Amino acid sequence: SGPVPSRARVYTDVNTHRPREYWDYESHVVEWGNQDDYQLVRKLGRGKYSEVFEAINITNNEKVVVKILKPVKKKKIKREIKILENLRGGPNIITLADIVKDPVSRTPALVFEHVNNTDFKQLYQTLTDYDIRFYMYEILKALDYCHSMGIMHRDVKPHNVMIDHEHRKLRLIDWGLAEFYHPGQEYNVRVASRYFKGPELLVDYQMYDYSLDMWSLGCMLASMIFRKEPFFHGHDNYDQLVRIAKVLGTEDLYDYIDKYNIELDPRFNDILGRHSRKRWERFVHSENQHLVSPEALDFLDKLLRYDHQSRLTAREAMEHPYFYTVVKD
Ligand SMILES: COc1ccc(/N=C/c2c(O)ccc3c2oc2cc(Cl)c(O)c(Cl)c23)cc1
Repeated sequence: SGPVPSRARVYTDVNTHRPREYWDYESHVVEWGNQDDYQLVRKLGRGKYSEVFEAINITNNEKVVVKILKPVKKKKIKREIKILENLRGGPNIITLADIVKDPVSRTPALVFEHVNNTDFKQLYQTLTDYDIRFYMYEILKALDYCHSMGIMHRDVKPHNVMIDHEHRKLRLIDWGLAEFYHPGQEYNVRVASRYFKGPELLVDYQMYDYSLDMWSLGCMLASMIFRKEPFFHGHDNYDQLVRIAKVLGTEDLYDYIDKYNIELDPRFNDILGRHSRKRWERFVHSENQHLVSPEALDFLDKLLRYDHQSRLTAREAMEHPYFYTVVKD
């Protein structure tokens, strides 16, 4: 009775071999800077958990980004800080430069390196086939790094990938939903943005792992090579799974939930239907064919699999022939 357990197939026990303080973020003691070192310039955005500003370090005229955390969840605050410090210096991980106490909100304000980002809505319309492969490889470097450090991002999406296209620089940002992977642990399924939620989240399977990020990455790849953003455009979390099933088919979906002894929410009875798997060539047309190759479709197919245990890992993905044409380092 109940779901079948699952474990990551890589980096499974990295945290249990760590000192407790590495992953015990509740015990972390924050070292504070001087908030008056930074002057806010303009607000860049606001979400449920933070407000983000362009700012200047007034001690050396340096551009920085300041993320003022909202006082909603406090252990979520220590979690993000500890993860950012643990991952600092890793390939294409945003660098946390300082932590100050904002005088107005009385909450932590995170100071990050600045990236000359262009909005993905404008940038993805300009990317060549080579650019897509290049930036995909850069994202994979960041994902393999954090996974190898025992951390899943859980909010991979174009909005959380800052790209300075003039300088071909990429940073993975917003670690507010990131979590330490502990084998056998049941996690909250209310993570990631709707269009990038893995099937495991949508069927309410809690014992997921780093492979969630690889589904989200596959969703990004599909939107880039097919020029369709987002690729799976659900109107809610239930319709999101139906949209996936209209592409991947319902037979493999039922095989997936049967393998883990998962029972679908009965509200899917009236909306899921019966769908064959579609060949990826259905989504190729004159406006995206220059972005599609046999290698791209083979890669995408190995990311967008219902069974989280069957997806390519970040390291395996970097070995894929899709990246043979990319000059590295
Ligand atoms: C011209 O319009 C723009 C130019 C740059 C621009 N840069 C945002 C930016 C950054 O350069 C580094 C880190 C973050 C940024 O936004 C974030 C949000 C969250 Cl939530 C977060 O955790 C992090 Cl680390 C960052 C945003 C708009």
